Amino acid sequence: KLPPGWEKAMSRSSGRVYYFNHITNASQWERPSGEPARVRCSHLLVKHSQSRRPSSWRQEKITRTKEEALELINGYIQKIKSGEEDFESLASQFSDCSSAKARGDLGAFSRGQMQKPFEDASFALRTGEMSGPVFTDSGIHIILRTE
Ligand SMILES: *CCC(=O)c1cccs1
Repeated sequence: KLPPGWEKAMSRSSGRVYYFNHITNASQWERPSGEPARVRCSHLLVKHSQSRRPSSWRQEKITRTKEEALELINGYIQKIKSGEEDFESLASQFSDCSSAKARGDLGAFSRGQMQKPFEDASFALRTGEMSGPVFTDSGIHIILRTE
């Protein structure tokens, strides 16, 4: 019954069922709804000391740990989900990628162009949906499918 990658799960704190996508790392209380040759996505990348290139326009030498990058990703996701902050706003200010200057937009792409975990999460998102933390050799991403 569930669309690609989704599974039912049990919430530790409340006991209420929720849904988790192991391809995108998304999670939500609501039952999910539901492939194209191309999708369009934006992202916010947080790099760490084990990133393929630990440098960015924000910081010449990125020194934070993988665990610290994941905490930062978690906090941005919280603020996007509560509406305190827009995704485009946080990507512009804090993404460790040159795509930050374009509010995180990467344009359209097909399968066979992106790093595999990014590509998989991108094509498993529905239009308008956001990923959880997505791990690649560049760092940790939040992905927003826009088309
Ligand atoms: C900053 C460059 C980067 O990590 C990516 C480019 C396209 C998808 S990830």
